[PDB]
Amino acid sequence: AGSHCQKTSLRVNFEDIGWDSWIIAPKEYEAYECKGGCFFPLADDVTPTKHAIVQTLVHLKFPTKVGKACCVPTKLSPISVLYKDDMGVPTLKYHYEGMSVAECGCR
Amino acid sequence: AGSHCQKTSLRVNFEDIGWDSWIIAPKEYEAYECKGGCFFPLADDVTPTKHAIVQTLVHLKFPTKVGKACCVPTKLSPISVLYKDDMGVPTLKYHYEGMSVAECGCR
Repeated sequence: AGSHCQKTSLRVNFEDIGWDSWIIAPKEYEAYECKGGCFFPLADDVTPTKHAIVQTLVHLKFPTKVGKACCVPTKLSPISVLYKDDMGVPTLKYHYEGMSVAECGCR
Repeated sequence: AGSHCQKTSLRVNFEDIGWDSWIIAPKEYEAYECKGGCFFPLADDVTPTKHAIVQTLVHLKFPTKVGKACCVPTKLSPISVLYKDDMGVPTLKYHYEGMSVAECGCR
């Protein structure tokens, strides 16, 4: 094998990130994260874009002058949050988009 | 201001990256790259996903245990390439997708 950009656990506490004046509930959620490398040889269990492949090759050849491809979320999922509105009313946002990692990849 | 994830020049030579047995022309192309940081405060000239914002906050708080959001291509464009087929014939691939950066963002 070789490199392994993959989804791993990341639990986030809203108070810790300064959002608790606005997000009442939940207190914490599973955001996940993408970690691991993008270097050859790759996983036959993912697909980078051609640009990521190109950049990976150039980085191997000229490491000081172009950076690596980066392991990032390529698809995200919503969560539900209970938030204080402007009239100060607790309101359910049923699908708060872009909150949790669904898929990771090299980009 | 603050962080600045942005598109910058990156010219790529196909021979240098080992592709010249397959790509006859062009010899080089403008792939571009995305460089710069994803840290607060952000550009009012881009939009990260909520997960990137969340991860940026957690990284600020707990830097040794979650990594930063990463500046990556968020949209790509094709180029035309002249390639040797299997019968060894030079053939135009008019839109070879995913080859050049169109837009960058923090993810």
